[PDB]
Amino acid sequence: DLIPAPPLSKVPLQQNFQDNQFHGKWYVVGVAGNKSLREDKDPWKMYATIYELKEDKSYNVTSVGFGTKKCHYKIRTFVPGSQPGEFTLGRIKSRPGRTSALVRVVSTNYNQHAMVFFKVVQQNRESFNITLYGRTKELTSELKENFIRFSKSLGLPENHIVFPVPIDQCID
Amino acid sequence: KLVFFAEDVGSNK
Repeated sequence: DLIPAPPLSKVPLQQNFQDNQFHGKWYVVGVAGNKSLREDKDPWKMYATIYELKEDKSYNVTSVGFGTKKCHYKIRTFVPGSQPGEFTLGRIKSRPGRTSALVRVVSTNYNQHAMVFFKVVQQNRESFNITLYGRTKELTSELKENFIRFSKSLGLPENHIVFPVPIDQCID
Repeated sequence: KLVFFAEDVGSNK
C-alpha cells in the first residue's frame, strides 16, 4: 500500500548546513520510500548524483546510472528553499506538466554520508523517500542499521527499504 | 523500471 509522508516535524534539518561542503559526487547507497517494491524485481542498482554548487547558491544536479545496456543521465537544478539545507526543484514556476519537489538534508558529515528527505509530486501523484548517500560505495552494517531505524521512525516498514547493489558500470 | 529511483523520482519522466 501507500504510506503517508511524515510531517516535517519528524524530519531533522542538518544544523549549520554548509552548501559548499555538501557539493560533489555522492553514491545512492540506501533508499526508503513509500513506493511499492515487489520481490520478483531485478535488484536496484546503485547510481551516483553530483551536486555542483553554483555562485547563485543553486546546485546543478547530475545523476548517472546503468540501465540494461547503456549509461543514463538525469540533470536538473535544485534551488534554495526556506532554510539552509532545504531546496526545491527547478528555477521557475512549475512548467505545464511538471514535477515539483522539496528536498531536506536531514544529516550529513560531508565527507562520508548524508541522509536527505524528498517529497515529490508528478502528474498530481505524491511520493516521498529518504535517500542515504555515501562518498564511497561501501555501506557498513552500523549505518545500515541506523538508516533502517531512522526510516521506521518516519513510518516505513522494512520492506520499503532497499540498499542498492554496488556496481562498476557508468558510475565510477 | 527506473534507473533513477530515489531523490526527485520521476522528474525526468
